[PDB]
Amino acid sequence: PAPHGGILQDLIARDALKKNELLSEAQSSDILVWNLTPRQLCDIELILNGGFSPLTGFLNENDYSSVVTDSRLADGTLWTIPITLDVDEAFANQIKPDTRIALFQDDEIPIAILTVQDVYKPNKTIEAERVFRGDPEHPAISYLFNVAGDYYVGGSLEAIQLPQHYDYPGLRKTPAQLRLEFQSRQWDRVVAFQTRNPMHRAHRELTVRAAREANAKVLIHPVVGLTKPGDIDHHTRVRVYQEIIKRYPNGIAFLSLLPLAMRMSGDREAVWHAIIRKNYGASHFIVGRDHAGPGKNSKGVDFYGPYDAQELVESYKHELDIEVVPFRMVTYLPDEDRYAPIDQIDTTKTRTLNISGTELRRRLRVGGEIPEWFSYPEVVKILRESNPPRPKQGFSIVLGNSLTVSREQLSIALLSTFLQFGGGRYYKIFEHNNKTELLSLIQDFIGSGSGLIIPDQWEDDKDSVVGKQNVYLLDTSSSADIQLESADEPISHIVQKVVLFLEDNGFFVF
Amino acid sequence: PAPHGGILQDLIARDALKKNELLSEAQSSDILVWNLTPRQLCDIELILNGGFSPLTGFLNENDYSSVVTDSRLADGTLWTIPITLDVDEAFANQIKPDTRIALFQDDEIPIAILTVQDVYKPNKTIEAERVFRGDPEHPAISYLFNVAGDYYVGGSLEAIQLPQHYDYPGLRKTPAQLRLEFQSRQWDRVVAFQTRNPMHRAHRELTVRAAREANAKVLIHPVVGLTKPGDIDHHTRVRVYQEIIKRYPNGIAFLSLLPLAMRMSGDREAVWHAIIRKNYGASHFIVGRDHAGPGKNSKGVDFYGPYDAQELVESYKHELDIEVVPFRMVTYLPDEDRYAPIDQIDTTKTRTLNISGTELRRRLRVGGEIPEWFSYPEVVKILRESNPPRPKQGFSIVLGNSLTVSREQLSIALLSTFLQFGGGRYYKIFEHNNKTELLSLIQDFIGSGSGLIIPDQWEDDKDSVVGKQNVYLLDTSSSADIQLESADEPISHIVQKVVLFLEDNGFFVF
Amino acid sequence: SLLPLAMRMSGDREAVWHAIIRKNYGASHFIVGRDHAGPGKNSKGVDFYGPYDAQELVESYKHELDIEVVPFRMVTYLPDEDRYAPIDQIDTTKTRTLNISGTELRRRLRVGGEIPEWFSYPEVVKILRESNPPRPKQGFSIVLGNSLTVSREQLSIALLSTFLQFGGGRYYKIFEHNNKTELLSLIQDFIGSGSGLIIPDQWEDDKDSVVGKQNVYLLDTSSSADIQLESADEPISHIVQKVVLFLEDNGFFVF
Ligand SMILES: [Ca+2]
Ligand SMILES: [Ca+2]
Ligand SMILES: [Ca+2]
Ligand SMILES: [Ca+2]
Ligand SMILES: [Ca+2]
Ligand SMILES: [Ca+2]
Ligand SMILES: [Ca+2]
Ligand SMILES: [Ca+2]
Ligand SMILES: [Mg+2]
Ligand SMILES: [Mg+2]
Ligand code: NA
Ligand code: NA
Ligand code: NA
Ligand code: NA
Ligand code: NA
Repeated sequence: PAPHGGILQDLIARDALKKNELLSEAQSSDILVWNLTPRQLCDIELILNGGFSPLTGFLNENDYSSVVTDSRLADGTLWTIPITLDVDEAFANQIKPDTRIALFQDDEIPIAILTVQDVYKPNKTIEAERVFRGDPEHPAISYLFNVAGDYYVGGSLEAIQLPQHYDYPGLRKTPAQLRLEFQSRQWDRVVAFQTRNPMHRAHRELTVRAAREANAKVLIHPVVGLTKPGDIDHHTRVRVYQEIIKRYPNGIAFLSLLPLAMRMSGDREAVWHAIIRKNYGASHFIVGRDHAGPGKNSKGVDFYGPYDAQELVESYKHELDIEVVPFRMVTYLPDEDRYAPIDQIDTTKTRTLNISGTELRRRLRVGGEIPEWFSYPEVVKILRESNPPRPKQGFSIVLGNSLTVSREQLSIALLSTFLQFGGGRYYKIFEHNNKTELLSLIQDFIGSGSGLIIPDQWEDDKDSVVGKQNVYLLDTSSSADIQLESADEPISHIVQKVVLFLEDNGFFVF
Repeated sequence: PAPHGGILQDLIARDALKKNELLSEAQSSDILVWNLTPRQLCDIELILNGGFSPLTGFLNENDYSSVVTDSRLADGTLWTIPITLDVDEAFANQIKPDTRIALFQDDEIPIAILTVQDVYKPNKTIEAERVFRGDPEHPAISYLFNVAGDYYVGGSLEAIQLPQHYDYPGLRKTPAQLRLEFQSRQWDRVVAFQTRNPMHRAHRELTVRAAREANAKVLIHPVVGLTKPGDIDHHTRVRVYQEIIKRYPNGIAFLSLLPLAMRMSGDREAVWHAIIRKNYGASHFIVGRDHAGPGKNSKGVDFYGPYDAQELVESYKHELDIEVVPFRMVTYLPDEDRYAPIDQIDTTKTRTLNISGTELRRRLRVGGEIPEWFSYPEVVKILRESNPPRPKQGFSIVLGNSLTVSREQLSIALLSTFLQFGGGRYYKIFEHNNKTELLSLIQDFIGSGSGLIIPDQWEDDKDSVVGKQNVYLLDTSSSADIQLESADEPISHIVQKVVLFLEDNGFFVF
Repeated sequence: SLLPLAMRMSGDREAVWHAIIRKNYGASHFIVGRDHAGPGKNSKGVDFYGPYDAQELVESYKHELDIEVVPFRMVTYLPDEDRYAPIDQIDTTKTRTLNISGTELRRRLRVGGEIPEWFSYPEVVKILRESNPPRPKQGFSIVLGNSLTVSREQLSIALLSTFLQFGGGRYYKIFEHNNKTELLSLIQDFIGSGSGLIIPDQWEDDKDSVVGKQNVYLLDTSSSADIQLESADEPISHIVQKVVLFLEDNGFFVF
């Protein structure tokens, strides 16, 4: 269909003949420079390549206010997520309307020149409530208060280049490029599938069925910009998508990566997704159950209703100009060796099988079997490599402050003891001396599968520097992961406590 | 047989009732303390447990001179390797005869009190020549000049405790303990096998044949103290011995670890080994081809003749009091599915198979098959775990000084590129800022299988801090491992050069 | 030994006839099954014969048959005891049993599913799979219905080129029968050989009897079509996709 607003705002194309000129200006000594943050880089790529058509810059207060309260740009164009350039006061103060500033990536690569229209301090309390529903635990609200700048700079953009990416050069198609890929294949009906997770057998099945019903080709369009905290890394996911696209009938599907920064904003995000896929050339779009939903908060309540997304999108159906295809999740029928829509089974007493996210996680943690009816083996293999089981995981044992036994001797005893076991894990007594440059390497060694023996705790104000995954405290305190009977417990007894704790937790298998 | 000199000089036993007293003295504030070096700890353990009977301390100049020139202690007792306490001038100066000094381990554990008899500066030139044959490349000569102290302190020892070891508590039998293990089994004929390497099928076969011919039981007595530079680590080797001892007929063999610091001194060392095994309770000993030989020097010449060891030991046969069993290395006969003594085959046209050390190393490097006729599969599995193949090895790419392209961008491009590949290797851009505490971690990450991207070289006087294994220099210089066509070669071309170099060297497999 | 008999599927009377024939062939004893020689149930689901009619008729003639009839004791598998036991001797005491019906066996052979050794010897199963290959190895025909107004030559060519992309080893052919019996009768021969035929036009109705219906699918707008077209002039690329996805859904193509 036609881009949202009618014209694809591909600014790279629009400004092609101004590239040298804009680059020189961006590099002039007198121009103010703002280094884009990771989320701003995702957003600016989508504005610059027309993925956010009709947007041609970051929203000034006029459009922003209208999006916050009315889900529309000031001119009435449907638009549910505010895209703004958030900066701190020190920068906002040296800015005024008409000022032209250079926007860089990594303080080295000029990306665009922004012509300032306005500078404002938005009420982040109202934004959180009106756009993200108010729950302080909502990923977007957490970001909005703890990470985002307090000042928004509205303005028009002129393109120099899209944010630099060295991985997957072939798969990161812009809207113009994707439309040409579809055109060269004579594809005029394409149904897009959104995802920020690995794809299992059920997803392959549901997308092929969607294609069959809409008489459309398939576009697997995963998000590789920012997704939900804790999600599988995009490199692992892309490997999974590259593997699964090979399981579709030849010529039915195309894989392209979307550098979007999701807000995990449920229904409003679903509408935003529909618009973006339309800009990218899709004729149809699948809106999932709890689409773009961040789950439940700490008290167990849903941030969004499971069908809020499908209902909001349905309310705007007459002006979206992209067909939404009903979501028919499928499940496996052992006795029939096939998959069927969950809305069509049971009631007649029919056996079904499924593996939840929690169960999948468990199996990967213990190195357990994962059935081919659930996920293609080549996909499972990829997931195991990126998320190895306990016998292959790294860890750290921290000698707590309470210890009065020799820390040097206890560290040496632990190292010598661990070196007896087979397995191939690399071990090291690691002294950080409370230095950030050393503390930040702890998770790097753990991520490499190594076992670190840390002779002393770091100061509390350094905690934030060390991730807590697989880090265990050996101490007398009740908070200790491995509790000592006493501060001067004999070294040989301490060693045994540690070895048995590690075995009980799967790090050692005998 | 009886210990060398007639009495087992087990000083731990002799001084049992003086332990508290010696410990208190060792901890007194006025006593001089010497912290034992790694080799001195191996030597003192053997003196203290009677393994070096008749020695009861470190050799004074009188005994030392006699050992150097006559291969005997001043009283005429056969003894071929000088065992002395080497210290630096600053320490030797505050010493005089009769002074009692405490000898510690790790500056914390009191090991013994030494009553000084003399302090002297030996002629390391004559020692190197008379004892180790003079080749500056001999492991012992290298140690003697670059590591050993220039002053020797002769003196009698009183024991507090043997050097502390937290690994393999069960297998480190002292001479008294080993003799009791043999006695409890009624073993009065025992043939000892020396080794500092993994044991393959040929070694199991040769030791069982030795047992059959000498009507003796088998003692596998591997060295776990100091061995030849570059040898497989003792933890890996001990795992191999524990696995292979299970392939002997039940009740025929016993495994015990020897904390000896070898000098790699060929024939003289072979004689020293015979004496030590006699002290440990063995009735027979196997002297190998090029026994305890460090190989060939840089010019390809042998440090020792292949039969020098067997001949020197034979010359002392009438006073050693331990029977030397002829070395009959075996080889595999495919067509007969059995092993036979190499001195009994061929001439009659007989097919044989063998795998050299170089070939074994190659196979482990590429992940190639290693036949069960050569080595038990459970042993091979252990060796692969400790020495993983290239696709599982870590590495570092160092951006050379010549580079004028952005180091930040090139590092980021390499990381993103590497993250595309499967495999499970962990990657990190590692900034050392020429700090020793960071530089020393490079081989730790490589040892954990990780891939480091290092944006700049360290200063030359820091080279010694970073091992060179799997560290590759990307630069324009002809010395570069990955040579750049020019200092400003485009980043995408540089990335491809690096990826293809890594693939060609086996780190990436597609 | 093989018996060249033409059964009538005549249940009880046939069972008696069978007893006489086996006696002629030299047997001293004969087993009369449950619903022996029974053709099953009719269209309304009623049995042509009672399950024990055969055993009862034969029993009524026992004194003049001169061949001993041995009681039929069908057995079933007891997983927990790794053995087989007479079904008339199990259960009641809560005993787990396993069995595979004819319908289930047929299903498994159609999808290429596992068939347990406790049910049938693997060498027997292998033979059955060879003679009754699973869907990815079965032949088929797609018939371009009379309703189509798109080019039949182009649509046939598009289907052939499309099918040739897929792996598998199936042989494909655009097959013109021109309503000739000598060609029509070969359709099931190609299907039986595992081949995929693309037939550009339907044959006349009075020729239907010449072509078996197994694995023959009609692409047409009519509600009777196996693969229903949205319209008579649906674009060729959309028609091709409908056909490929129908074939995949029915197991002929596996990706
Ligand atoms: Ca703030
Ligand atoms: Ca819910
Ligand atoms: Ca205490
Ligand atoms: Ca010196
Ligand atoms: Ca030689
Ligand atoms: Ca140049
Ligand atoms: Ca019935
Ligand atoms: Ca029409
Ligand atoms: Mg980009
Ligand atoms: Mg010790
Ligand atoms: Na920088
Ligand atoms: Na709701
Ligand atoms: Na210390
Ligand atoms: Na010689
Ligand atoms: Na009846």
